[PDB]
Amino acid sequence: YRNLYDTDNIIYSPEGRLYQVEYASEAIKQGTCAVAIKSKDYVVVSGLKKCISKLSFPQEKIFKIDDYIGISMSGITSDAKVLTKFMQNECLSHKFLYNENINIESLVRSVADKYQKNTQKSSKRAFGVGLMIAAYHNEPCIFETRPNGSYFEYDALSFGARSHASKTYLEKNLHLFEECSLEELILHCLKALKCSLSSESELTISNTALAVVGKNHPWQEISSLQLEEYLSKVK
Amino acid sequence: AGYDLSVSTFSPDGRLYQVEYIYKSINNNNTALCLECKDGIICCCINSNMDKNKMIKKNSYNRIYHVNNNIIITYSGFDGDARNIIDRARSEANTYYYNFHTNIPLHILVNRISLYIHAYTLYWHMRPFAASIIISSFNEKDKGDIYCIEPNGACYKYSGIVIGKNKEMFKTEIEKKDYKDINVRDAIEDIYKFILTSNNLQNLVNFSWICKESSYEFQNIHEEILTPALNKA
Amino acid sequence: QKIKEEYNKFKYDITKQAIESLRERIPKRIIFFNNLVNVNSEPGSILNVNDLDSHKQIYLELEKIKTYASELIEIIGNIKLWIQLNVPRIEDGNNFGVGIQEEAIQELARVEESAFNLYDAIVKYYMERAKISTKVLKYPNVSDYQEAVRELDEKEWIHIKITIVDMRNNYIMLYDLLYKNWEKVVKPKN
Amino acid sequence: QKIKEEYNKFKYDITKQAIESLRERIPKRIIFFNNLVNVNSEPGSILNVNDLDSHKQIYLELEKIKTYASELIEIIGNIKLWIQLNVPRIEDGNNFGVGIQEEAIQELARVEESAFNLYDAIVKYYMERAKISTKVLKYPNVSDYQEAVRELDEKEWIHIKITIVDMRNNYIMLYDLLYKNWEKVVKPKN
Amino acid sequence: QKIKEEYNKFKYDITKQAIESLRERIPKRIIFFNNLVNVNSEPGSILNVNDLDSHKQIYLELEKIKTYASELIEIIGNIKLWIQLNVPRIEDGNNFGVGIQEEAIQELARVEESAFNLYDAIVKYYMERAKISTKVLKYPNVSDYQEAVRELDEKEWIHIKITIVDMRNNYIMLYDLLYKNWEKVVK
Amino acid sequence: TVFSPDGHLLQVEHALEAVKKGGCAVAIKSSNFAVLAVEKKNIPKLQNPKTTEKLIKLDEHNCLAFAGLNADARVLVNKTRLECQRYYLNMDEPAPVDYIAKYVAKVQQKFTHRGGVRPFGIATLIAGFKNNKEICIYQTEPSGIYAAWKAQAIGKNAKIVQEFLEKNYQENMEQKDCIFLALKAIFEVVELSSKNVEVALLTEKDLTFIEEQEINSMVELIDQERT
Amino acid sequence: EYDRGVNTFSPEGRLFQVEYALGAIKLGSTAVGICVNDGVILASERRISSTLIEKDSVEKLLSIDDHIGCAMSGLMADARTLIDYARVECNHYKFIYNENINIKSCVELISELALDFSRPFGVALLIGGVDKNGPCLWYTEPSGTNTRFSAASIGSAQEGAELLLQENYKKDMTFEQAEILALTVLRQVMEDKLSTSNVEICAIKKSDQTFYKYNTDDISRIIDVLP
Repeated sequence: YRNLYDTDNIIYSPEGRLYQVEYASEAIKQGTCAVAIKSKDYVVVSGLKKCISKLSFPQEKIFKIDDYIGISMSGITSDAKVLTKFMQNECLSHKFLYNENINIESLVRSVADKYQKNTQKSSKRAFGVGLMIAAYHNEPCIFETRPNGSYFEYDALSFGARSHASKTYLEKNLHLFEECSLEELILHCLKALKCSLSSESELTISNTALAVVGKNHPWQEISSLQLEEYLSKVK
Repeated sequence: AGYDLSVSTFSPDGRLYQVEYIYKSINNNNTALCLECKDGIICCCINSNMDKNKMIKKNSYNRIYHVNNNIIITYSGFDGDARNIIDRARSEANTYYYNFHTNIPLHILVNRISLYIHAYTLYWHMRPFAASIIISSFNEKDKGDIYCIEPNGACYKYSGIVIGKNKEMFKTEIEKKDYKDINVRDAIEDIYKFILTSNNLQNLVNFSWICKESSYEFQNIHEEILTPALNKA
Repeated sequence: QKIKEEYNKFKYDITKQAIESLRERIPKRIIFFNNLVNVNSEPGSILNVNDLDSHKQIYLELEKIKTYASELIEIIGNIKLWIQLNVPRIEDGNNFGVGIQEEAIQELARVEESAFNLYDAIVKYYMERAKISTKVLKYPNVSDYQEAVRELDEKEWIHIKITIVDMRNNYIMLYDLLYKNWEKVVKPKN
Repeated sequence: QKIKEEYNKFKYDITKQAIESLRERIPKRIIFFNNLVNVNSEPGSILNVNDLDSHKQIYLELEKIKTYASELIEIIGNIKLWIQLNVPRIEDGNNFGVGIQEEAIQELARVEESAFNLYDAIVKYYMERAKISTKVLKYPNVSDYQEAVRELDEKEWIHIKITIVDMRNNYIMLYDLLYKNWEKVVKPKN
Repeated sequence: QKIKEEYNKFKYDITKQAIESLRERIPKRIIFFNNLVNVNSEPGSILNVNDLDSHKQIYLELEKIKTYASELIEIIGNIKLWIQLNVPRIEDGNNFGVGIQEEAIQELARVEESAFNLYDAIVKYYMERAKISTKVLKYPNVSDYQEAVRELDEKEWIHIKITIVDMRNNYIMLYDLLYKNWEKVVK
Repeated sequence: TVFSPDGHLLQVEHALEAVKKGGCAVAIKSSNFAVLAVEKKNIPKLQNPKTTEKLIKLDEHNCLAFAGLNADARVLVNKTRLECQRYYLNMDEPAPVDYIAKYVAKVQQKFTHRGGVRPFGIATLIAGFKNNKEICIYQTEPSGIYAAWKAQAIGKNAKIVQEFLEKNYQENMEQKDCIFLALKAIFEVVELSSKNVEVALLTEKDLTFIEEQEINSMVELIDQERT
Repeated sequence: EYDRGVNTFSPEGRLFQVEYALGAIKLGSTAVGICVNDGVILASERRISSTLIEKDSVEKLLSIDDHIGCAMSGLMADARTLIDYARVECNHYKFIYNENINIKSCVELISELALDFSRPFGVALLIGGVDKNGPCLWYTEPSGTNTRFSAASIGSAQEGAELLLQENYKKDMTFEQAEILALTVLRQVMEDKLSTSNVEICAIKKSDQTFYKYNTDDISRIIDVLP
């Protein structure tokens, strides 16, 4: 427990861990909550903005890559706008060098190496961020990355301050696959935020960004005049 | 105490750390398995990380990569630092195909991948790799050959090898048969019996054999060959 | 199996006592000792010798001290052990929270050991005063021995009250410290 | 919920007393002690023994010291405690302001420790003179014992005045330090 | 607000006394002690016992010692306090000068503690000497007790003069230290 | 050059203390001219010229008087004259003082920001001309900041000499009145001898110096003023 | 502590050099920017040393383009680098494309200069303009995190000036209710008196869309009200 194996990206600990990368995987827990549900043919994303001050407008959490690929960062912002631009340029170039859409599984492999090639060197540090790539190509899939190069084609995710409270809500909810119910799927995803929202506080009055993407749906950002009629007024 | 920080520094007895600590990392992540059979080569992967996630798909975390038609490669350890070697493993097969118009033989691919893994254990600016790669194939006139390239080179040719959190337990169970006996079909039952002994009824494993006289090429199991799994013996 | 049940029961019963002490036992005593030595008091109204007439009055004050000292050791001893039982397996690096736990043990052991030393100090009072009293009996006209008796009681009277202040100040600093560092005391590594 | 109210009221009650003490209680005492040992005196005109005749004269001066010492412990104890209650949760890095807080408590504890030991030291004065005086009564012709009684009181006379200047001097060294570092003691993590 | 005026006046009033000491009070005392123990004296001509006659001679000499000690504590005490009030606000970086200040504080406090302990040490001399003298009356044939009394005076006389040298030497090293680094103690 | 926990710098705060151990220089603006004055001390009986350390020219209408590391000034000046003429070749106009001061301050700012480069330990004050016939005495710093003063002083004890300029600086002085203002600042330099000051009167786009016999007739007035 | 590295992660999951750089924006002069439905007002605070510093030669409201005005704070020696970089990438955008640069597409590139994979920039800007989609006011940080503020304030006194804006802001405010608010908050958090040469405010209306620095003659039109 001499803690000498803690300030470099090259030194390995005697237990086998790499503590400089493990600190970045812990940096995604200090971000706002987010959750994405995968239906049979639709994919939603419930991003919670971080309204810092009273006068300041809330920060943006949900972004866009193409018409069908949309991400939602959860971590520091300085390493999110760089990974978004070094994803969009790897997306529009595929629609320019070729003409079909970019294969979502072949896109994430080019983003995982943006983490991996940024870790092995010593002058460069690991990306402290956690992406949630939500896309639909032929089948709706919800991919996600990590500071360490690792992929898991999920079905229901969570990243955030109270991510464990929303994780438990999806652990006991496996009835999202069979019945799609687009009008009710966003109710489940919005419930995932409300069940883990700042120790019994409301903060859902047009402060939680939503996005839906599916079969004939492009990356439609849910308008501010549509998520508060009944989507935010269920219980 | 002071001689184990960088990788370009030796120890007074003669050993070398920071390439030694990696062995405690590949022996703690999800294990692997690959062993010779009289009909072909059959790999495996035991992703023992259920409890933490439980939300991923059924067969979404696959770890049986291949460079081309008949050479299977698995991992052990860091999933990021192991995919980077696969790109060097795939690009080595393509460079050999451009310059020589032939499939790359295994006794020259495992050497060109060894001088890539080992080359990172020399520069002080870069960190060494964190993966144990299993490389194998099955020729038509010759039997299989599994190369377990560990970190710090050492491309040793094994015949049955496991690398992970139970690298010493399956070796006491693989020796229960020579395996240069009964075919790759019935060997699956013997493999699945080993996993339950050393951990419940979950479909997290994902193996892939190379030969069942199926043009001697790489393929997954099937969804119908996993079903007759003897859950008792 | 009998040993296995009693041990797990033991860890649970302690955990209850630690929370019970922080939610009730320690705050009740905070207000209690504060009601005896109010922070809002004007200077000199607490630490004086104005109400001072063997010294039967001092005896009664020490009896109260012994009650306060006994109950503190029992509560702090169990709360400290509870933090010790919550230290994770020793690992290299990322043990800042273990450092917090050690820091917490350091502050808890310091206050407990300090209060523990009062028991030795009270014995010193009676032994030293009796020895001086023998000298007063042997040499009754050297007035400095009698002045020493007067001054001895006034010193101990002040020390008793400073001890109560030390009680008061330790209880609030300990409760506030655990409150501020609560997330790292329970989950030092998550 | 009543305890939750009573505790929050207490943290507020300290803060009031601390600011009140720095703006009124502490400056008034600085000027007070200064009038007893004026800085403009020529060297040797203060620390002498010309007006020095049990020693009834030393008792009255010692009595004033105990009043000054009592009020000091009460005032210093609450201001020090107030700074202690304002130290934030321990974190890695960006705790330069916490370093100021830690350094200040050490200095604050030093002055408190210095004043606290005077009560025991005065007992030592009577103890040493009484032992030697007994020898003078038993052996009235060994003249060095008679010189020793005179010098011990004269020693305390010198030490008493040095004690009074140190009181004055500790207050100013304490006040200027807290004033200069006032912004980091209240808001240390920005 | 009335105290605030008096307080700023107090901070002003200190500064005057400090400068006065460096230009007059400290150099004059350097020469004073030097006239008692000249550096050009031949070895053994200072630390001797030729001029040594209760011991009334030692008695008269301690009164001078207490005088020398009193003026030292008073002068150094104000100088020590003055440098303490000149320490800047604690800030990160550019506090090399507080380190300079610490060296001054360390040496100033060291000399004061040494001189302060003389008052306790002189009381210790008389207590042990009186006790041994009582034993001589009780045990008149043990000759070493009489030799011990004689030797004690010879020891104390030597200790007295080296103490005066230590006084002299402390004044010069202190004056020399502040003078050379004068620009950094003030600014 | 790495940040500190309080937010300040280290080498930028250290190099700023290096210019304090340098000779005093002072430049005073006027209506249509700007008389400069630099005070330097040498060793007698040797060191033949004045070494022309300060009052360096940069163009036909520029004048720079450094303060600080005497060895590091040549690199900043030779990297200034290289840009004082590169501008003339790319804009066909003589380099105004607004661009030179923005350039000299950029060279020092480019060094404290780079990795593994010691910051410049000098602080110059440029006194040139703008696009029109306006004089603007600028003043750089080792940190990179700069401001167009009207009277400024740098070097050893740059605070009391700067304080004296605030006491008697009028709007538009005359020729001899503006020289006497800068020549009244010899209180900082010991012995006030004429072998220490070296004034230079920059006027109407024609830089000229002042002979040693003229400063004697002006420094002798200080003897009747120091009583 | 782990501040020896230029970019190393903490056990609690945060940076260190970036965290230390945040403690450098609370030392310069204060500033305050207020956004309305038809413009944006940026009120700065001049903290000139003496009468030697020439007025208008030093300022805190640098312009990025003709339609984007911004304030600054922190290390002013390093604030003229991002602004000099914003003055290039914005005019480079006006050459490739032809419309005025949007603030969101300008603040995101000015925050992209905080890449260290040199030491990070200790500058806190207050970019605000009327590019498109109505007037906007942004506030960047040394960490690169940008937020859209309706009425922000940076500088030394930004702790008392932030909540003071929350106690007087109105969504339907006008320029007369904004210019009054942009100066009534500066009189509170101030060490001097708000004279005609202590504020250098500027406003960018929505009608003409061009910035306009308020001279000393028009500054008396607002400071005479004093509600």
